[PDB]
Amino acid sequence: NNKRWYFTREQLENSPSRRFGVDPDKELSYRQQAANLLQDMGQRLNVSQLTINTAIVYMHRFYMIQSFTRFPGNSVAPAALFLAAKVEGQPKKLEHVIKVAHTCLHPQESLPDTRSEAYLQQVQDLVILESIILQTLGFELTIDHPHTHVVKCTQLVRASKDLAQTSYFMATNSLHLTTFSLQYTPPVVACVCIHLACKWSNWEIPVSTDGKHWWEYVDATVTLELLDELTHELLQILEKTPNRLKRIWNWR
Amino acid sequence: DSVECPFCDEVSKYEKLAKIGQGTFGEVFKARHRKTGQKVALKKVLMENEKEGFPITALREIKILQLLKHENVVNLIEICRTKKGSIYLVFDFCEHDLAGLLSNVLVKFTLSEIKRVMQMLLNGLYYIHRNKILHRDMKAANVLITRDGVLKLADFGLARAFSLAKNSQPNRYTNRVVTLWYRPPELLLGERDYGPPIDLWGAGCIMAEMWTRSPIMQGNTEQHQLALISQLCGSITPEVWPNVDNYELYEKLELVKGQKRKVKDRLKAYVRDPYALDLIDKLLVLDPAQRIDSDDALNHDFFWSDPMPSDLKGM
Ligand SMILES: OC[C@H]1O[C@@H](n2cnc3cc(Cl)c(Cl)cc32)[C@H](O)[C@@H]1O
Repeated sequence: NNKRWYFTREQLENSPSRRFGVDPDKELSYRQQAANLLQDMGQRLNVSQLTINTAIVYMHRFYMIQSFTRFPGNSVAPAALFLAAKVEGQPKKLEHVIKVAHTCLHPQESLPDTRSEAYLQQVQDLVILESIILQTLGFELTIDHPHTHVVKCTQLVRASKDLAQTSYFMATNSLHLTTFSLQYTPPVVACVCIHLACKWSNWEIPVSTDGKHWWEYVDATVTLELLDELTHELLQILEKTPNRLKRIWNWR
Repeated sequence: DSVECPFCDEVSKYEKLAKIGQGTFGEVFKARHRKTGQKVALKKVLMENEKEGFPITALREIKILQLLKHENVVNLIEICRTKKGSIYLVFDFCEHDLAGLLSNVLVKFTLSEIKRVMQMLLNGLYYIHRNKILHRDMKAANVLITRDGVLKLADFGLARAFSLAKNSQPNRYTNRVVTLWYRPPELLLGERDYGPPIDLWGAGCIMAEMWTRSPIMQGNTEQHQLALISQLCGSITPEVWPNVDNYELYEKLELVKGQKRKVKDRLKAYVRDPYALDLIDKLLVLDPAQRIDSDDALNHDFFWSDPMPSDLKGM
């Protein structure tokens, strides 16, 4: 059912990777790396952030079933992006995704000869891994795109242009930097991102004309207590990520 | 060694029985679950050449089947693998299709049964169109029926999603869709901004095929077809079909000039009920945006007259 790709704290603790020697902390960065590689390749291949996000989720879900010790993120990400792009209506050719993967991962080395057996096998390899990704995901590739949720919550609080841009930024970074999307529904994540965005922007969302808090209009299950914990975790990771907070930092 | 695979079962859990995917396309097997005897259909994913990985059009089909969950739409149960490697789409099996029944002369439909068939068919079109999907391959062959008399639209291998076309940019959808005989005029004239109406036309050709037991407009090519259509619906003109001129292929395809609408008439001999005739007529309309839709088609007096739609047991 619709609880299959959602996990508990304890489940996240006992990941496939954990059972193979990988610390929580190491694994979390493995995802962050793969997510970077995705973002980098996606930008160079000129696909949408939506497509890249889809890939990142394929990546996250994938590693709740497989371990980084068997499948290195550098091999899985290109395959995941190659898949995401077809799924989302922006197919990139297999050669092209391989060229771009290569430059990203070896900015020095030169692309082999398409004629080579070396190259021909890395083509077979990507196609194989796309296959393993498909199987691992149980062929369930329709993702609930999280941006649109955020947009509707900023509209729902007549947010400034700036307050929405900041929200969108939290939103995107949470996907790269946390496993929130494996733990909480897209509606909730967006509340998290809008809450943190308000705090950062020192913006106060007025209580309802009733007394109801803004988030109750989005996901009944959302309690302030929760937002505070999630926005805390997100912010800690942000503070650890060089130059990132600089992008939304008021300088005037 | 081996990779964990919790959510994709090996197709060997089903026991193949017999090729049923005729037209020689798809490679479809009837099969039986080795534990419960439950029957299913296995549609193997072609893969002929496919030099771009898992076929994009298969991903499309699998997306659409997963989104469409409804009593009148075929039902994808799961997708299965092999261990080159193969991928099978697994459906709930359905004993009959409407082509098989319409050709077999041992089979006969009371007016009311027909009514039910149309009702189910139109209901399913309502559902898919509501979900922003075009079937794009309506033909009796793709209309199944179960033992218990439930009709289901199937084979979404050509299906695609469609969008509300505003922002001053008409869509560019594939034109050469839908079998020739059940293809509508819009597509022959090379339309690329088409919608739900192209399926409704199919549904027409099928309404009549319920009495004539035979696809009512058989054509050799797109040109023989388009004439044969006009030799039933009238001549294509801005008068009958506003702005039909703008299609490059209109006058640029030697369309027969002199033809008046002979649809009710050429069909009276087969279908007696004047209500059925009227519906068939409002479905075989030339101008898409003048052709009847699934909603209105269902509220048509046809479905609310004696005899009332009856369940199906005559099969
Ligand atoms: O590949 C398209 C052709 O194969 C058969 N077919 C396709 N999907 C199917 C699903 C089921 Cl449950 C059945 Cl019984 C037949 C199917 C249909 O008979 C159709 O004509």
